[PDB]
Parts: sequence; C-alpha cells; structure tokens
Amino acid sequence: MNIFEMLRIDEGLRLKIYKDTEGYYTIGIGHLLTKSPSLNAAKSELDKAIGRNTNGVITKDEAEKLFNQDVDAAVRGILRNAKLKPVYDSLDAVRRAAAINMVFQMGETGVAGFTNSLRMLQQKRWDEAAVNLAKSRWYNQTPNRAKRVITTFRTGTWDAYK
Ligand SMILES: [Cl-]
Ligand SMILES: [Cl-]
Repeated sequence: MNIFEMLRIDEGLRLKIYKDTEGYYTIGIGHLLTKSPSLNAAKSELDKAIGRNTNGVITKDEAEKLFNQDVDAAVRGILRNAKLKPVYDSLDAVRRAAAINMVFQMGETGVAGFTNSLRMLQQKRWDEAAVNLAKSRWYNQTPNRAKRVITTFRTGTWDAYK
C-alpha cells in the first residue's frame, strides 16, 4: 500500500465531470475543478488542466496524470508550510501518507487549522489525536473516509485499507 493506492481507494476514479461530496465539480481521482456552480466554468477549467478540448470527458492516462500532479503538489504544499512541515518530518512513513491524504482532501490551509491534533501527532499521542481529529466537520461529513485516515494515524499500519 502507498499514498497513490490509498487515495485511489478513498477518491475513486470517474472519467466524466461529477459533483463531489460537497457539490463541487470534480473529475478523475478527486481533482477538484472549480467551486463555481457553473458547469461551463468546470469544462473550461478542465480544457485548461488537460490542454485540449475535452467536452467533459478524459481518458484514464489523463486522469492519472492529474493525480500524479496533485499528489506531488500536496507533498510540496506540506513541505513549504511552516505549521505542517515540522509535523510531517516527525512522522513515520505510513502516518506521513495519512497527512498527505488530509491535505489532498482539504488543502493545506484546512489541515493547518487542526492545531490541537497537529500538536498531539507531533508528540506521538496517537489515541488522543484520533479522538481530537474526530471532533470536526470533516469527520461528520465524510465519516467512513475520515475513520480510515484516523485509524492510520492511530495505528501506523495500512489495516483500515486492507
Ligand atoms: Cl491543473
Ligand atoms: Cl466517507
């Protein structure tokens, strides 16, 4: 298991524009296109993301290319963030995958708002971080996915994904 396989399980793959759990136009493997309610604004972000006239449909290769870029950008976002970087550097490799999953889902500003959980993760107080992470809109909106990520932070294993 690795971050790519983890996020493919949590995000799925759709080759045609769709609306994510929040109602936002999305394509591929969780590639958010726009928060705007306009489907034409989404298609136009799609053509620009891909470099051709898609008409709202992409192939598997293109979905995988977006995915690769997004994972890369989440990693680099973590490493440039003053709050996130010290936390990420303190973690083992499995639990690093969980941090990237959160950032991928909610952006770096989002995760950097989990101040209390971050501190408990840094101190390696796993059970206490799991409890604090669960007290969140994120957990209440997407509990199944949130539990998978929380368990990964809690145990340091891929069990929730196996
Ligand atoms: Cl892009
Ligand atoms: Cl979920």
